[PDB]
Amino acid sequence: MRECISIHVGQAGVQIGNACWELYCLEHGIQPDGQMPSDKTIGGGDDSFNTFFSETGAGKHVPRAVFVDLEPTVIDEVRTGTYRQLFHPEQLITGKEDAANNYARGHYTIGKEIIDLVLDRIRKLADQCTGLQGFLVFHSFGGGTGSGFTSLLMERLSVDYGKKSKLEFSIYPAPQVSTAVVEPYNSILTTHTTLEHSDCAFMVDNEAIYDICRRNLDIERPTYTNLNRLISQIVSSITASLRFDGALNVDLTEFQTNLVPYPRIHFPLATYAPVISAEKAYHEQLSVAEITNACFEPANQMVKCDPRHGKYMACCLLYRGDVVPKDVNAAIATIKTKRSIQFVDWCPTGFKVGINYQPPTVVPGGDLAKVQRAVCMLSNTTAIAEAWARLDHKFDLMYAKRAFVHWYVGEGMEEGEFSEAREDMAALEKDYEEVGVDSVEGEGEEEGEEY
Amino acid sequence: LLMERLSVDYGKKSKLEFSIYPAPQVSTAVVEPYNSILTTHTTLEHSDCAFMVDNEAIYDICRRNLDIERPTYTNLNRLISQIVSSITASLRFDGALNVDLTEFQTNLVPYPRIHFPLATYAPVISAEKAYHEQLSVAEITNACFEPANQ
Amino acid sequence: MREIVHIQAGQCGNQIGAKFWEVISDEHGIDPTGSYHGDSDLQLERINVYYNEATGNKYVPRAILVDLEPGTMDSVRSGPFGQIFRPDNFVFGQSGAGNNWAKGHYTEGAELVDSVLDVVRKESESCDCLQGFQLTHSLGGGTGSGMGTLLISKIREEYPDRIMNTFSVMPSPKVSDTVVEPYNATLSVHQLVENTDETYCIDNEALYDICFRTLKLTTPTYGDLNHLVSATMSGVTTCLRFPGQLNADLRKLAVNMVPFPRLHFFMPGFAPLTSRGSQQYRALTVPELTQQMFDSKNMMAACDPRHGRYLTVAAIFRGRMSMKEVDEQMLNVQNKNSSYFVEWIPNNVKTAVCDIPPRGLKMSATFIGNSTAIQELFKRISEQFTAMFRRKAFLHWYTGEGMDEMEFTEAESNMNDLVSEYQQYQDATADEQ
Amino acid sequence: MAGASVKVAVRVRPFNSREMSRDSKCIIQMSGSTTTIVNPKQPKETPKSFSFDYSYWSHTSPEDINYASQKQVYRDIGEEMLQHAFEGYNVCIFAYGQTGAGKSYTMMGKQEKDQQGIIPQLCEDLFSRINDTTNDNMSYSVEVSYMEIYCERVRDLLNPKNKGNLRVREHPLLGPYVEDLSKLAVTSYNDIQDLMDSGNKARTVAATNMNETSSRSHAVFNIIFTQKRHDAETNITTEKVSKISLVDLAGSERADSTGAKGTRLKEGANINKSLTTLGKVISALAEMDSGP
Ligand SMILES: CC(=O)O[C@H]1C(=O)[C@@]2(C)[C@H]([C@H](OC(=O)c3ccccc3)[C@]3(O)C[C@H](OC(=O)[C@H](O)[C@@H](NC(=O)c4ccccc4)c4ccccc4)C(C)=C1C3(C)C)[C@]1(OC(C)=O)CO[C@@H]1C[C@@H]2O
Ligand SMILES: Nc1nc2c(ncn2[C@@H]2O[C@H](COP(=O)(O)OP(=O)(O)OP(=O)(O)O)[C@@H](O)[C@H]2O)c(=O)[nH]1
Ligand SMILES: Nc1ncnc2c1ncn2[C@@H]1O[C@H](COP(=O)(O)OP(=O)(O)NP(=O)(O)O)[C@@H](O)[C@H]1O
Ligand SMILES: Nc1nc2c(ncn2[C@@H]2O[C@H](COP(=O)(O)OP(=O)(O)O)[C@@H](O)[C@H]2O)c(=O)[nH]1
Ligand SMILES: [Mg+2]
Repeated sequence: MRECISIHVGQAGVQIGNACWELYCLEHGIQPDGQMPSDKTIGGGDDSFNTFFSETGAGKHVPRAVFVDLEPTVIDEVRTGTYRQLFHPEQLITGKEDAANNYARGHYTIGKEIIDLVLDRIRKLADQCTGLQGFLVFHSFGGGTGSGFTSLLMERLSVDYGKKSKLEFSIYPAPQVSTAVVEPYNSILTTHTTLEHSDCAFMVDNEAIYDICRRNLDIERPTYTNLNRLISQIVSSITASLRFDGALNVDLTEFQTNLVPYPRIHFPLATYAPVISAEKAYHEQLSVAEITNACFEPANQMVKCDPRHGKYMACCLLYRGDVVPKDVNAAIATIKTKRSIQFVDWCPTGFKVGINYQPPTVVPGGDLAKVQRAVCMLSNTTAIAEAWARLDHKFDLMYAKRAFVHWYVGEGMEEGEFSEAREDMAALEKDYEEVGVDSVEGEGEEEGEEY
Repeated sequence: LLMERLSVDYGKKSKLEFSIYPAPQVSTAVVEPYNSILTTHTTLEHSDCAFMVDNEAIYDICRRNLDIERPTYTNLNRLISQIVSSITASLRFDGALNVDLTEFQTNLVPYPRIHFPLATYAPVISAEKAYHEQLSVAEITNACFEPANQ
Repeated sequence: MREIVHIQAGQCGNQIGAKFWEVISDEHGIDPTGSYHGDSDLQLERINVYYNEATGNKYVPRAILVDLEPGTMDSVRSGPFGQIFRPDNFVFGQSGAGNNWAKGHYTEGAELVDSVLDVVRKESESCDCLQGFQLTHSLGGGTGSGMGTLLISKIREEYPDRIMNTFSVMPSPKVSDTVVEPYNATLSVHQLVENTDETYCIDNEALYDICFRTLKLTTPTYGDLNHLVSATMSGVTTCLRFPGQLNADLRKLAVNMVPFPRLHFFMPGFAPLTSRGSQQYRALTVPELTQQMFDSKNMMAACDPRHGRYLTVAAIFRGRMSMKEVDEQMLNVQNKNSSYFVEWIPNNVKTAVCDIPPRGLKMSATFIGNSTAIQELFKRISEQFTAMFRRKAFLHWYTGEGMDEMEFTEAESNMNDLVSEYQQYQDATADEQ
Repeated sequence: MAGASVKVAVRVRPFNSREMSRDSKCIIQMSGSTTTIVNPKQPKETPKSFSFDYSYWSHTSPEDINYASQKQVYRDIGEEMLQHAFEGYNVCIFAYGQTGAGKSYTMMGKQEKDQQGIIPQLCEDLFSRINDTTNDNMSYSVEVSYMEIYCERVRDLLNPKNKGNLRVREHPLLGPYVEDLSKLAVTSYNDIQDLMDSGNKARTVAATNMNETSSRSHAVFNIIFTQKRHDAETNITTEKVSKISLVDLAGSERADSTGAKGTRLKEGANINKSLTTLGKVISALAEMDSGP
């Protein structure tokens, strides 16, 4: 039994959860009301996969999900939407104000009195599992709730459960476009907790998705639904290894064993290669080599950073559909001989390969074409530091004058935390700088049997 | 082990051997020489007269005389069986001059430690070549001394 | 009565074992349900080597299946030969090792090893006269390498006079499906060098090369590679099951092939291979089998035998053939390629002949070579291992499960000694100094 | 590094009570550095003969000419090897023989402490030399350990606990070693005698046709020896460290002699394997010494 618990905090978290659960209900043949007519027609099967859904005696299937947010509107929407009967009515929404883009409000002042309910419901969900795998936490940096409340949650889960893997999906402020003025402060603050308590945090930017949607899918006016659908597709690709049979299966422990060199380096980038509209789905082969090459291209990166400016430390490839190992073997051999892709000299192997037989599904009303083959790449590299370095500058420009600081201090924080935070982000970048350097000389190669 | 125990128990009765010695070139084992050298002691002390044969020689005889280009162990075994039958024929059937098993030992071994004679059978010939030839007594006696027939 | 107990751990070992049992069941004419529907009489003569007898003339194999995740057990049970195995031998846990050697050998495997050993003892005590064991596994993974080495250690401690074999899939030079492979391969070879009498080295790259070039397959899949390996496994132990003109048990191959105790890593091979649609052009005879068998491109070890010297070779033939042809061909192979055979062994080719060939092949042969070129594999692993150990690439995942750095070093030393020992009997003369 | 100068010695003991009771005959005869031995059942062909670097005739106890006295053999071997030890290099003694031949004797000596074997002479010269040499500007440390090899498993003798197997390891700089191997310090040779007796009581022994008490396992008695200097400077350092390994080898075995089945044959087989490996390494070391 391979179960895993989904947590959704903040507005970005719950919209991503909406797209996710739509996709999963479509994958498992589950109606929006929770009934599955496939088993009734066939007479029985394993289609009620226990990973995300728990099956009751009456035949209903409830999701192993816990939504949380301080604004009732974004979840009053889903309490009266199409999927109002899918979710358990205990949703843990606070009937109060919101963090108001304030880490201190979400962590110290309003974060209390709601934390307890969330841990009891997570305990109740965990008690129903036999051999729980881990947590998938969805939230967004920059938001008051998604930063502070997520930090408090992460701390309490680390104290309680400890050994369970706790993966994170997050939305970083973009270089240029932004939706708020105090994004850097909340980022610099939650980095200290996402560094220690998370085990592997996946990292996504909005501008990259906008460029990908404009270029490949030919959508000139994208909205948040398309972004959430792409993220949901990625999470499906990650989790499909423990829901369907495959030639080479990759569990959630193999991820961390294969993608995290040192304990403080767990910030991979994510990519989905065959993103293409229905019209352009023709006139192309979409062979395994094509999608494998398209993963590595800088343009298809889902965070605004150039891989060519760093060095690759690890890569995980997860294929879906009609894929045989020899094509992946040839594609890896072709990539290893390219000179624009540099691998560090302390990882001669470099790659992890996983293959799954279930092909990707097509959401009605979506934009992604039906394809026979798909691949998702998760690459741990040093270029990510650049994406951090930019934001830091803005925070210092904001901190040198002490702008907007009385709001944070009034909610119960002090100035040294802002100070302590900068130091923490300052170091992490140092570590990313050290791991990228080549070996020195070995300090050896002495003479010997010179006789 | 068996020859040791038999020599202890019975003692005075004769004991003959018919053994396959390793060939100079071809063999079906890598640890053959150790086994042969370790065996030579008990072959020497206890046995009274030991005959030796070689698979390579019999292969060459089969190729040259019987025109069998791909012989197997059955043919070699048949030839050895003919040898042993000719050895023991004097005990069974009537003859003008009869030779017992002990007469072989009395006439063939000079000293106790040199009881290692070779054996040969002269008229090995195929049915097709059985004609075109007389196979008289002198011919077979001469063929027995040919070095190629050993 | 020479009984063999078969074990298999990990995904790779389980898949290979499934294909192997399908092959052997075809050989002896056992239906998937377990009943006998063969034609010849000799098939039941020695069925007790691999099978036990149930009540209603039904046979059940001696397989023991081990893993730390239920996925592969479910896959094997829901298969063409799922119901042939005994249900009580499916031993498994949950939350598998996850490509982590320490989890497999020191933490998670320590719980399942007792149950696995109990089942192994139960199966072994029922045999009339046990000969040896087997184990199919892969060194690049967690469950396979870890649990396999632990099982080998415990069983060798318990039964010290029987013959332990193993068919191990080594990491490949180029094609790689894990990133932490060298640690697992090294910390493992460290145990296989000590606790095993014979090891046969398999590599994915060589098998892919055979499929692409010899068999001319356009889309090779893992079923084919399992097929090849299973054919070899069946070929090795033929003389225990069928009569012949010159027999060779596992122990005879052990005695003849191994000069010194720590040199027991073999390169296997099988002939012939017509690739289909080319059978009518190729005439099948013993010289053709010997020609294809010794070819450098036929091996499944991904080592070039021309870069070293053959310490010893063994050829097991299956069919009706003349012994003179076999002996002459082996002599010719030895003489014509005298540079590639060591000089201080006067003859280094064991030969055996069996009378019953495979399903639809007038003749067949299998090859077990022992040469110094295999050292290259170990050297390559070392050339990766240290490159990841100088800067401690992925070490914290291993030390978090209780393993002192010293264990890593005590091993890189052991494999390096193995490479040096093989390198000694490699130069084609030794004099002067 | 130093040349592998291996010294081969053989020694003949006198008669025991049982042999004296029977009308036995002496068959070993020595001359110079060559010893010859005859067959009682085959007295016609020839004696067999061997040559060794040292041949010692301790057959006739009251003999005055060419008698191999224990002080003599100690001067031959132990004095020079203790001198080598004090230079800071390692020393190894191997004792070999079959029940009766007289191994222990050469290693220990008589019980009246009047004619001392190798061990008392070496240890007393070590202790005495140091006691009559140490000064304010030097310090000496001595420790002892005692282990056994049985069926390729290491077992401790000094420790009286349950005799579980220990685990050999390989410290990267210091070489092979054994975990949880008891190590103790000693002050005088009486302490070493007490520890040696206590350990010898714990050795595994089994009866056979040849003798009622036969060694079934090898033993190693290690003496760790350390010298520390106090120079006219704040930096106080250890000059060097040396080890003395006094080793007892079990005799070669043949089912043509020990007809027991089961564990007894297995122990003999393992013993023979170990002896063959030991001879293989020792001869190679001598060749290494000889070549250059
Ligand atoms: C000429 C003919 O009749 O067809 C052959 C054939 O074309 C060849 C190419 C066969 C064929 O093998 C393959 O195509 C193949 C594919 C992937 C991996 C390995 C082999 C054959 O499939 C394989 C099959 O072999 C057997 O049936 C043997 O008994 C073999 N057993 C199995 O293959 C087997 C597999 C699964 C289940 C049960 C049996 C065997 C050999 C030695 C010891 C034990 C078993 C045969 C005769 C052939 C075909 C059908 C084309 C070859 O295989 C064997 C083992 O015989 C490939 O090299 C040989 C040479 C043959 O000429
Ligand atoms: N990709 C994507 N990003 C989103 C989505 N919704 C919100 N965001 C991001 O979220 C950021 C705003 O912070 P939020 O996470 O919404 O903070 P919050 O949930 O409103 O919590 P409070 O600030 O306390 O009200 C914006 O900058 C967006 O980039 C979404 O649906 N998709
Ligand atoms: N060279 C010698 N001179 C005088 N007495 C000796 C001599 N060698 C041995 N002895 C004595 O004669 C007996 C023979 O020694 P013994 O204790 O039987 O050794 P062992 O049984 O041969 N030892 P081992 O080979 O390890 O089994 C003992 O009483 C010795 O003290
Ligand atoms: N020959 C062969 N090798 C395989 C197969 N499946 C996986 N492998 C190899 O096994 C390695 C991974 O080992 P794995 O099975 O995960 O080890 P485990 O997790 O402990 O069972 C990969 O590098 C593959 O090359 C197979 O069907 N055949
Ligand atoms: Mg909000």
